[PDB]
Amino acid sequence: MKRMLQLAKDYISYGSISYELLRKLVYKHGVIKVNDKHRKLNNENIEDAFRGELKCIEEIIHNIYFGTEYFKVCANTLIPFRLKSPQGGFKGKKSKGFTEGGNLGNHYDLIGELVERML
Amino acid sequence: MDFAKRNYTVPPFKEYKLSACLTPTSKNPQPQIYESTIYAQNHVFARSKFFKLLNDKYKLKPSKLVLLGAEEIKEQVTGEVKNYGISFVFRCKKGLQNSYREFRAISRVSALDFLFREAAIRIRCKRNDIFVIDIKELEDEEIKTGKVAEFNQPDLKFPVFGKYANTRDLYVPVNTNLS
Amino acid sequence: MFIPGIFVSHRRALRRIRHTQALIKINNVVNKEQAKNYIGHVVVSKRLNDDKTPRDVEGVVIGVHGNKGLVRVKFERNMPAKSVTNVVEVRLVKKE
Amino acid sequence: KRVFYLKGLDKNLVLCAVLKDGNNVSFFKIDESYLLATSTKININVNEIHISEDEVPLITKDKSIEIMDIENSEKMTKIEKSIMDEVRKVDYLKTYLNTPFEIDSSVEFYSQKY
Amino acid sequence: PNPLIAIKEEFRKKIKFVRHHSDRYNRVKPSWRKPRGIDSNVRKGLHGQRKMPKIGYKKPDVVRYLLPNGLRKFIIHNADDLEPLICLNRTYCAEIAHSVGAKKRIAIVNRAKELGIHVTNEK
Amino acid sequence: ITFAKKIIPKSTVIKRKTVKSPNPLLQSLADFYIKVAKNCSNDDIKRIAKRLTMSNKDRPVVR
Amino acid sequence: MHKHIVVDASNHVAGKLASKIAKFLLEGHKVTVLCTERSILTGPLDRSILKFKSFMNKRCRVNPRKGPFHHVLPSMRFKRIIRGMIPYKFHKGKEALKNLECHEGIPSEFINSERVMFPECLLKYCNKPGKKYCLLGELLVKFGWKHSKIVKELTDSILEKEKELEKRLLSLK
RNA sequence: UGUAUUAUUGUAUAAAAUGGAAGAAGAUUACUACUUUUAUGAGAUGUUUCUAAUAUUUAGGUAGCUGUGCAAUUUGUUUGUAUUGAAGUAUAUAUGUGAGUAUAUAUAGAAGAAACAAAUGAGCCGAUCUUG
RNA sequence: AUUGUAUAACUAGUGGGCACAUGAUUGUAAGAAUGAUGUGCAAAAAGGGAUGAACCUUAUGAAACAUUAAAUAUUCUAAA
Ligand SMILES: [Mg+2]
Ligand SMILES: [Mg+2]
Ligand SMILES: [Mg+2]
Ligand SMILES: [Mg+2]
Ligand SMILES: [Mg+2]
Ligand SMILES: [Mg+2]
Ligand SMILES: [Mg+2]
Ligand SMILES: [Mg+2]
Ligand SMILES: [Mg+2]
Ligand SMILES: [Mg+2]
Ligand SMILES: [Mg+2]
Ligand SMILES: [Mg+2]
Ligand SMILES: [Mg+2]
Ligand SMILES: [Mg+2]
Repeated sequence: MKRMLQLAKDYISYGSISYELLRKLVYKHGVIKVNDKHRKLNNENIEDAFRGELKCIEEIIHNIYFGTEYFKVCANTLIPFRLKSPQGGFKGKKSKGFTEGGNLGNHYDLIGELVERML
Repeated sequence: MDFAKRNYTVPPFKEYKLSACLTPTSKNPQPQIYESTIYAQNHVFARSKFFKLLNDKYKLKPSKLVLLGAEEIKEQVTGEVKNYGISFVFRCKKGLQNSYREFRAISRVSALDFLFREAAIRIRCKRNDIFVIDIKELEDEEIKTGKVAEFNQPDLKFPVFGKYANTRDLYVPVNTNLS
Repeated sequence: MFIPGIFVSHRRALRRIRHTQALIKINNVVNKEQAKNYIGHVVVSKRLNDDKTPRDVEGVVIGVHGNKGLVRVKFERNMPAKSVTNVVEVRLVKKE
Repeated sequence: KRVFYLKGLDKNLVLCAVLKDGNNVSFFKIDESYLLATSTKININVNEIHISEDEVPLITKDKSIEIMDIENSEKMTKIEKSIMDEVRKVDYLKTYLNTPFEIDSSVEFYSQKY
Repeated sequence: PNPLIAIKEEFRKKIKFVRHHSDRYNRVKPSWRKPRGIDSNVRKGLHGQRKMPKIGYKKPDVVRYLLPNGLRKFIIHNADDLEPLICLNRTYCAEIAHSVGAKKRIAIVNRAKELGIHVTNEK
Repeated sequence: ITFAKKIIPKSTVIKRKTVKSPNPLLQSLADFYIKVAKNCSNDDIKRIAKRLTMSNKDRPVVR
Repeated sequence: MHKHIVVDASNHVAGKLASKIAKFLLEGHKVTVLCTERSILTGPLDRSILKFKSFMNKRCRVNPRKGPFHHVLPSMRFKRIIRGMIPYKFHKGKEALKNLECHEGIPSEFINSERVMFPECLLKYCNKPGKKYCLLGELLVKFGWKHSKIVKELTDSILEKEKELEKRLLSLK
């Protein structure tokens, strides 16, 4: 997966967020799939998504953080998040790399500065 | 930043102490550790500068390296002005050159930024092109430039030519004194 | 109870005009920080009728615009754009 | 004109008392939003004043509405000695409520304390 | 009053869809036709030219075909033709065709009075 | 850990509610079996409701 | 709210003063300029002659009457500078130019009226100190201004000559 | 204090045909070199209302292919209008996203409309188009 | 990562192309001629390069409100 992000670096900025910000994403922007249709992510649609194995939203965030055997099924039932433009705008350019002066590329742990303004 | 219009006491560049080593393998577990100090704006910019330096002195590719720990160094400033001498290597159009300058500032973070202001006119290059070797505090009788030796002598007095207006208004009547 | 002002222009681009929002220069306001207090205040503009009687249209301040205290405002029927450099007034009544 | 705020009603209105030509007060109802507050205050208890909605008239925004003068209540004149005594205590208060309020030029409105 | 009249006035427009160049000559009638040329500036839809009809302008089905009184009109030919719309007294209104003579037009108004049907076309 | 999704066969899904033939009796047979096949669990009944809405070519003759 | 303003134009840069006035007209005020022969033009005198000599070369070749005109007077030269900032063709710019008036020196009507100055345009506070410059009316003598001597005498003489309470508090209360 | 190199930078070398182009006025703090903040600004991206085969997913389009609908003349069946005034024509008003439809007033004087099916000589701005 | 995949039947338009980035052959050279990989104009809206088929941001029904990108903040011209 790291080699795939190397080739697609002209459109992608990626990092590694903490636990508290990961908890903030799912409660605001969360859409579940059941029978190939998007739904509201309630406590009842979680039942029909996982056939009764998971009964709460907090069960999902525990499995993405500590990588368990339920990683692939929980990460796939979420559709991609849809975020806003950043409050305050981009600093340099959008085209150049991060170490060059722009925004694209690998932020290692400083991705938590960009996502919270877009959140 | 109350009186000035830019932060001259805490510039964007800081000081970071870095350390790294190679990832362990079967042929070579527990390899050698290294340490240095690079000046940058965050630890991510300082990670990229330090790993390129380790590419040249040794054949260590940065894809196999692992970052151990990076901490920042701050200095309890008193407020006395000191003398500093910086030696560095800059990259220009024709090739590389090495020079030497002497400055006067409060701390070595601040004395570095007085070099970037002088290099914007005499050298005309981006700030990432200068590589700083060392910053040291100079005692007396090592000052090789008359500019530092002229200001180091005690009891200085010189006036100021007044050319700035004291009102941020569009128009004032004639004979009001902008002192 | 009214503070005088000057209708400067509509909300502009270089080559496109948004006809719904208007910019007003209030008297003696020179900053962003002083302009943040004048929000929600009713603005009354005076324009004529067909039988030459007075007619009145009112509007509410929406927000600030720029670094020098210019203020956006939204009316009921928009300004006729030939009334550039005329005088409107600001009331001291807040409307929420 | 500066007007003593007596008591708020339930109709999103207030009760208010303005002075008149000689030692005379009245009652009227206007919105809460039509007002502006100052830091000066006298002490008038709320249980002395009694409220009746039909006695007191109201005033709208528009000027050209004729208002009717209702006959003065007997409870008012007992309250009138409880407020016209209060104007005599503070030095130059009758001259304060006669002078009309004016916005001053060359100074911003939201700077002063009022 | 009827609440449907205030809902009806929310969906109104001024746009008229007049054919291009219909003012320049008297050959071209102002009914709408679509341009199919090569260099046509109206076909590409640049700003400053006329607008074209699209399906996004369509009103909802509650408000469509509604008179300003709040009803939907219907055409009668007889004095006895009012029989199917007796029960729909509040929803529908009736009007008379333009071929009915003046003598037969009198007997329609007396029959619409007893049942309670509201007639628009008078005099 | 996976979950297998249920596969509805395409020979049981219905596409056309109206028959192309101008016969009023065939229309009255067709909507009757559609009304049953929605609330039925048996599979072969759903196959009949699709086969009534096909053409002349797709239901050939049987000896 | 629109004000009337008399401006002393002396000790000002020529181009920068005309920039601030053109926004002051487009909000609907009225303004008058006095002593326009004493504005400053930066640079040496030798370049400023070469710039004006190139302006005197442009004339229409077919019919020179219907061509670019070259005014000489320092009042009418200052009006040509302000016209470049304003959209003088449409109705919006035709109105703002009807509130502008400039003069030569100080006439008789304005001896008692006050004047103002602009602190963003004064030479001591705009530029770096110690460079060469020249005046405006000093330049236009060489191009054919017939009278620069009488205006100097009349203005300088103008610029030389200018260089029972406790009872009423108790009774009214 | 001066002679050698290196880096940055200024001037000369530098000549054309109607009156001229940093976009222009004009600028020496509106030019050039290097940093941090603030604001303006796109069917972009977010929030709410509505239309298209419970669209929280899809919607541009020349050549070209398919579906749902409006206008005209004649034929079979059913229903109805008209000398207190049919068809035509000229001005308004309402209604339809649109081809279009309905009504009102003036003029004129003898026949015309709607629904379920049928037959085509079935819808013009252009062709150095034809006739007046 | 994808809820479908696979298979048949019938039929239209087109066969004069040009430009940008990377790299080449002939030619003194060309807005010259001829090949290779990717994306465009042709057939593609709005905003910016004063103006321009191909340059830079950028996916598509009718509208209103807030946040940015490309580019700019003496004045024409919104913004120290
Ligand atoms: Mg930015
Ligand atoms: Mg690119
Ligand atoms: Mg903004
Ligand atoms: Mg969009
Ligand atoms: Mg948008
Ligand atoms: Mg389409
Ligand atoms: Mg034919
Ligand atoms: Mg014709
Ligand atoms: Mg044609
Ligand atoms: Mg002819
Ligand atoms: Mg072609
Ligand atoms: Mg374009
Ligand atoms: Mg250009
Ligand atoms: Mg401006």
